[PDB]
Amino acid sequence: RVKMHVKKGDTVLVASGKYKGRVGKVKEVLPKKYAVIVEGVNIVKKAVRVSPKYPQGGFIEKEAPLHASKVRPICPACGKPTRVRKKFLENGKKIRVCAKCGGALDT
RNA sequence: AGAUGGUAAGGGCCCACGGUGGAUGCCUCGGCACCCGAGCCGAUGAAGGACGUGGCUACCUGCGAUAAGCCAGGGGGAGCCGGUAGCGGGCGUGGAUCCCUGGAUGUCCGAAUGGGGGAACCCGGCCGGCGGGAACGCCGGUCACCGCGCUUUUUGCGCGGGGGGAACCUGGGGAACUGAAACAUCUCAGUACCCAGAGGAGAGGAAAGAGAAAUCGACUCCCUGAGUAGCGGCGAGCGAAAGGGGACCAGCCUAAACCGUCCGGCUUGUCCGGGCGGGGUCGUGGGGCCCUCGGACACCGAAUCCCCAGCCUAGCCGAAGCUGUUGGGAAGCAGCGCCAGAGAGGGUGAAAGCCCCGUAGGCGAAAGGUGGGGGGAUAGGUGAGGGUACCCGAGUACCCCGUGGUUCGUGGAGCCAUGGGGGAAUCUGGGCGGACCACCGCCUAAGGCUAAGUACUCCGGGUGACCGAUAGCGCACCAGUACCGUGAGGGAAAGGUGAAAAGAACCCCGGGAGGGGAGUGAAAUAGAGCCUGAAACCGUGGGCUUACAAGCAGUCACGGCCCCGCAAGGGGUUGUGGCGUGCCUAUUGAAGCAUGAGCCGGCGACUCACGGUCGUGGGCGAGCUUAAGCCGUUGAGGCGGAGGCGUAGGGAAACCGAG
RNA sequence: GCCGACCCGCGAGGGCGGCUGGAGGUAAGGGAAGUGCGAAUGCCGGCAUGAGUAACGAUAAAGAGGGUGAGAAUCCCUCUCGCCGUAAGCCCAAGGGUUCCUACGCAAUGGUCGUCAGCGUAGGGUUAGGCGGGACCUAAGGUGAAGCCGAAAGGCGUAGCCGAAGGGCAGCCGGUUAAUAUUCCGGCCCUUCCCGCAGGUGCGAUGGGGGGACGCUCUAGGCUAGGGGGACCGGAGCCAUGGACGAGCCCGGCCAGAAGCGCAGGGUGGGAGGUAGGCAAAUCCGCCUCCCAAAAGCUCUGCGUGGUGGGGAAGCCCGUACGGGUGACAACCCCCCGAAGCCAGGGAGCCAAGAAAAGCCUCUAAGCACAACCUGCGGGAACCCGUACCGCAAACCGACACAGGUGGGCGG
Repeated sequence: RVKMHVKKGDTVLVASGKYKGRVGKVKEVLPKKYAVIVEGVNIVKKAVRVSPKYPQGGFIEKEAPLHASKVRPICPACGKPTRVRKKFLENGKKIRVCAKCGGALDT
């Protein structure tokens, strides 16, 4: 209950510490623990030579987690938080003046 | 022959490097206190457990043959199938999780309720259904006893009944320690606990009162009155009400008189009893009955009837920022800027009003729940007089006896309450004004109901000159768990990798265990019950010293050895010698062959409330100050003279009065 | 937190700097207190000391070989000795809960060990018409409509009901898995309830009686459980070292079983009449009179036997395991010994005077009389809880593989 952040599954840059100012994609909200997984923390893992799936060379990964509350919106600009207008019918959380919500697909 | 430094099995002393071990500091899904809101759960089967329940599943948690969930209503917008990772396979913008509501399933146990019983298992009567289904078996209904009201007694129909409860509340039972420095009488106390029951309150409740004034006007609550007045082996000590100021304000239903009516009987009779109805309610007393004035269109009108706003059971929008920069990390630092009905705070690799949640501000109910805030209705209430002589609460007042409560322990003992015995009256009847009598007042007994103001915290929300893992709830955590006892009962330990799992692939010795590199990142001296790592504590290396040596173990001086220091100084050490009866408690007095302590860490003891009392810091000054409460605030104060202290004392008292 | 030989304070402290560490800290001026520990045979915690010493559970005992494996005194295969043998062997309930069995495993748990194991891990295993128990009965006892009483809470408590290893009540032999087997398999024996066929009866009660049915001691005859000897039965072997093929040594030489057959014993006298007991309902028993008999019948049991299913050893072979074979066409006979057990309610004696209720036998009420009931044969149905594993001990009561204790049966 009340798990609402403001990080949509879309595309959004990073105003962080490590990968400050970094371009990241759909981010994949995971989950309620308040974390992201965009295209930032690309680390290698220390798994074993798991004879089938991790063949004879176990020492690899892909995209590693990272916290949510560090990434920020995008439109005809960059960041600038999203603001919601009730559109009478549906929703419209365009960007700080410079428009476009995010849900898209005839939104 | 003579002379004199020197070896260390091992010991001590120092520094350094470690190990056990946990202290500390700091953090905090816990707890704490109070304020405020809230306040009933059950036979429609509860509080509370048991067996289960998931595809792989011990616990938890949630739930129940429909078992981590079922259908509809609202919400809401991107994730979802729980903590607990994985296998595995689904969920959705033909809008899933989840929060709010209504109901569905709700096996077995607990008032347990067909019967039995050692709670959770074993039998059964009737009504019906499933198997070929009568023999065996399953399933839905129903089946205990209490009260009370109708039924033709009959069989029945019916509303209700039990168990629970954090604390408070009423009533029935009701100690002891302890105090009186003894101990009965008195205390503690009518307290603890036992029992009964009622409820958000309880209880209480309209005067047979108060109390002395032709004075007031249910009940509970606070303060004041007041440690006053009395009670008392006049000791312990216990300790009233009235008045005042405030909080809250509310008043009522019946019986008897008379009238009717249906029932019962009976010595039919202008009737003894009864069901129901009309009737009537009092303090200049009212009411009955007949007559007298005219009694009315109105006048009031809820505690009950209903409707709605407000209130909750989820949520929703929501003001303002960047570029460089040291650092693994910025919110830090610099430059320029913005918001504010919002500079509360939390987190975000650190310290942010403008990154994320959120604050101020504004909004929200299809279904449930709540509602005098206010509108409507409804039950019911409204008069002046005369006669009459009817009623006005009975085994009661009243008397006595044995007594409980009251300030009253037997007092001169009232009053209230009443266990035994006697034993009334109906407004010239009657209780009380503290023996009792006169009087004069006061109040109308022996039928019942009444909100609010007060109390209490299982519960939720807010706050803090409240604790930070020995403190705190016993429990921060898988705690009413382990384990201890048959038993009632007792009651532990136990937090913290990092910002993030990135929680260590590969080689190497090794059965493994555990290590040596790699590799991880800021940090691996953060390496997995791992932050920070005191001491006792046992090791390791090294610097000084000790194998002719008598000791509360050190102190002063002198000596050498080693390490520092530019000098002069200094540290570490101990060869010699001068000296030298451990610490505490208690004692006239002890090192004590008097007591207490193995060693280190953490806990651990003169407080507080009211009154009193000497001063002392101020303000006022023959004046000083308010308690309860009310208003305001969101750490904002302010009204509020009721009272207490003071202006005069003397005497037991009347009273006198600077005497 | 660690360190210090600097500075300041009379001191308690404070500053200082170095190292360590990683996000909190709070002056001057005031204020608030659970505030300053060395002791309390003080509370919790941790680590020494004795001391590498006491002890390492019965003095019944241990020796080798081979394997296993990183490792064997301590696990496993063999040989060797020794200690029990009214036990320390074998059951039974009680109790405890997975210890059992199989595969893998040793960090802890066994007073060392550890390749073992009651320890760890997953997997397996616990069958019932008949054994025990419940839809049967009661005991002493508890509860408990009614009755009574008590301030209450509660006490006694008739009927009723629960309540036992006591009653009664239907299953015995051998096989078989890794483990349960009176459960499953097979040879057989019988019980339960429904439907029908056939015969027969007045049926039929929770109500009446009969019965069950009972004490201690001595003890009867017969039978067996168990036990011994045999020239004889069957067989795989064996002559040693001085003798010997002797009736030589060694092995075993059965179990269950309906009808029927034989042996013993227990229960009981048949018939008639009347009855104002059984809290009348009676033909039933009690009872008063008669006839007959005392054998014997009737009857329940116990034994032996029986058609038949089943068993079967020493030795040796392989097999580590468990055992698979061997094991034979197997032998399965005779003389003796003799139960405390069986025939049960047997005989005798004694004084202490020796349960109750249902099954069952039985009489009728109410009522039914198509029914119901009894028998017989057939054909259908017969459930719910138990069993693994330890049980004179290491799994049970004693905090522990304690030398303690724990009722009964076999016990050569």
